[PDB]
Amino acid sequence: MLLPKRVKYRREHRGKMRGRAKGGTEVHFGEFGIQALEASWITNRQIEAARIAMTRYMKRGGKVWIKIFPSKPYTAKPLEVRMGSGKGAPEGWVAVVKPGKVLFEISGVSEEVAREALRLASHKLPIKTKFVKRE
Amino acid sequence: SKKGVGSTKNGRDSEAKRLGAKRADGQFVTGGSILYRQRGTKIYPGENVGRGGDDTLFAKIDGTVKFERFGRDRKKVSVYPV
Amino acid sequence: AKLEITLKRSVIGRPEDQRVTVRTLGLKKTNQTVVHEDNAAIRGMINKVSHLVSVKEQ
RNA sequence: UGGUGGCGAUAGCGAAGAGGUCACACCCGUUCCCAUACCGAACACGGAAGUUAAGCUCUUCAGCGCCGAUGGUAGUCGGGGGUUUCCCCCUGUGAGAGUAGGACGCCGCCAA
RNA sequence: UACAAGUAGUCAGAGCCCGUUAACGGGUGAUGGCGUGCCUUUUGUAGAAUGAACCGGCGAGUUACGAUCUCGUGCAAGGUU
RNA sequence: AGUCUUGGAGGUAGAGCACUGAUUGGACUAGGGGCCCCUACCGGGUUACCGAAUUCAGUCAAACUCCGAAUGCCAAUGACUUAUCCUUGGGAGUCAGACUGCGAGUGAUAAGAUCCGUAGUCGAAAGGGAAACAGCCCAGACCGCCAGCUAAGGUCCCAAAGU
RNA sequence: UAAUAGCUCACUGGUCGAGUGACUCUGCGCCGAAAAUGUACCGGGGCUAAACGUAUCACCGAAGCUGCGGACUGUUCG
RNA sequence: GGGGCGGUCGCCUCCUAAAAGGUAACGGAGGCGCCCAAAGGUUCCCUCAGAAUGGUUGGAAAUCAUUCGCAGAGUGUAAAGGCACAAGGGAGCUUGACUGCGAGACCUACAAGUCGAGCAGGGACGAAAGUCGGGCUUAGUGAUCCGGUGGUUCCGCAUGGAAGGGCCAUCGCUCAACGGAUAAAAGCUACCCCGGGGAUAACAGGCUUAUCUCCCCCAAGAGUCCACAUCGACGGGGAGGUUUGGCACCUCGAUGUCGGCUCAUCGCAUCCUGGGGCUGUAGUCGGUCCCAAGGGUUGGGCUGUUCGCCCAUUAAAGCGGUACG
Repeated sequence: MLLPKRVKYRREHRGKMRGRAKGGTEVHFGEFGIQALEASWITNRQIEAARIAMTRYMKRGGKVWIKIFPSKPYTAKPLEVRMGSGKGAPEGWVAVVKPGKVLFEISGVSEEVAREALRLASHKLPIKTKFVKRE
Repeated sequence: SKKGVGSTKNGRDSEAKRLGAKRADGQFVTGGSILYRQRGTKIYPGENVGRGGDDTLFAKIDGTVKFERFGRDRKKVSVYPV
Repeated sequence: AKLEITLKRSVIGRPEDQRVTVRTLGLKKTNQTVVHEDNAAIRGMINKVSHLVSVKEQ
């Protein structure tokens, strides 16, 4: 449910996605991580659900890293209205995720349990994922 | 059925002005011609080229125009008599 | 020295840039064979078009 | 050694170290020119007691700042495909944050 | 011409019949290929958008007075009633 | 006019944090919760329980840019090609455009949706292909021929060509 | 039933005695896959190559181009 | 993105804007209808915001002193460009916030808009050089007609005068629907009429599938222990085109709209009947899932109603498509 506590504008272009991710392409803080191999949007509900699916299962084992923030809002016109006549109100926050970006990373936890737990969380995201580990 | 929406209050703008250089590096020019219709001192005037009241650059002596770097970052126009 | 020219694919449907560039070499119609001297300019046009027109040496 | 110009800070900022008879600069005191929206530090004024402390000028350095192609890539002109919000192949073209390293100054003209 | 569906044609085409403003002729054509009338209005019409039942007649950018331009004339620093 | 060479402005794609914002972790501590007492907490001792400010590392932006192309655009020089350009005058119609690539808006990166820029076709273009098809591909019809070579597409039969 | 039962999986010993067990990348393929007058998502027939990928050579294929003849409009002059 | 209602109508800044310029939308953000006799011109001289430390009245900040400090601060105001060699700050003098103009050039359909060296007459500043034809650059503003006022070496109908009109200067418009119809203007029509449109709406068709109906994927949990007998959070994926819809593509030289009656016919995502798996299936009875479209799938009360609730039954009282047949 990551709200950006403030933003310069509450509406801006949807934008486009092209090429690999700009940065954070490999694990940097954890032992192991999870990577996305296509481009898509990712929203508060997705990161929150994946985070809980991670931590609640992992319990006292260690800590989990999140490298994502839905700084981008996205709008939607009110239900049952003719299109046009002003951009709709904003009602959700989303994070752009180009392929190659590593989403979550785990620390201080055994390999196999992290593997299967990341596999568990991956089903929460809408995106084909690949397991990845630090060099 | 239908539902109502309004109050965009954004469909306005100024009838935009033209801003650019209308003499090419190496072009022959005549006295009083316009070189660069900037808005603000984007590029300072060199020799033989003036600076108008509205930050515009105009050639004082007919000749050839030339652009060249001023210092580290700034630019400057000049007119070299032929 | 002298390299002869043949327009292979029809100019129809190509952009105006390709159209006028092919025009200035004097390619009235498809498969019209044109003989031109060689220089940087001619090689410029040929390498830029490169798929409407075939070039071979005499 | 002073003066005064051009050059993208490759000239800067720092850290140390040397100089002054002459040159420069601090210094000495407002008597009259001039001044401190209060004042001789500052403005000007007229000297020359002592000091290289600072300025200034020279020696050294990669700590910061600065400059910087090579081959990579990302992007992309033009063609050609694909399961086509997006990907891939070919002729070129060529990112910048990265290192190879350059650099802690170069050219003048008048007075020694 | 009674085992074949056809904007009805055209181009191939056997067979049968006839013989011309004589010419690489006329009529009919089994069978094969191709093929969604005309007009208006439309980005777009075979269109399930509009108009015509068919035949014949009639039925729409002229004339006057000025202006302007091209062209052709007779005169020309004059022309003209 | 095209192309070759030279020179220009231009801040997009890209990249990046140097600015403006957003923003994740480590270190750290100012300041706050933290109860005890002395008590007006004077201060100590007070949990990582929060936690500003800095520094190490890290991720984003149409209205952020120390950078910055490819193309496009504006000219000079000459070189080859090409021959279409400008001035005046007479006569128009056009002001309902569509689709397909590519870069964007609105839309839910839905629509054979709407609105832009760019290129093409149709509009106003028949022919061959995609079964039938305007906009997809190839390709331009002055006429005749019981000629030949090809483009996309295709070669087992329908149905020309390789079981 | 709760150990108390042929009994079994941890574990090593013997039987013949040769290939056997994990993961990574990748081509192609399978399920996921329910609509309405009739097969109905190769055009049909049908195809296990008459599909796909790679490579080579033939041929077909337009009102394109060339071939022969003719009409006309232009620029150099018939 | 049919009308009505709502909102808007001129000008200025930026993004959208695809590295020249230009470029739309009832696209995304703001501002203007002024202000300044100095906040102008000129000469001369400097330099910021914030922070740390000492200092009382006095703190978080009043006013002081040191140090750091490329610009964070300012620039009349709204954004951008640009500005510390000042365009920022201060003092003295002054009114060029001038007249006649203007080579050329930008911008442009037109109307207009913009810059402009340079010349002459007189100045202001400064010794001079030399600067000054309003704000640091871009908004702060409107046609013509008519009328008012000042100057006129202009004309003034027999002549001299006048009245009146010219030329120059200049005032009167939220003419803000801001290229401005007139000095002078609101509504209903379901008594309504005519010319046109599928250029444009209601029904149906078509495109999409947000919404809707189904189908699932992951598994936390519930289920006495056992995720998966049964149900399934938080999240993701799809199919169908029956509802609400978005678009306006055919039909406005006419395609008849709800419900019922008559007649049916099709899909299977099955209500019964047939055949099976599992079950937290003892048996009669059940729940879930698989195959299955052959047949069947009821009479009344209420309401125009389909839809619903109710009564009485049956093995069951299926859901949908067919121009909501």
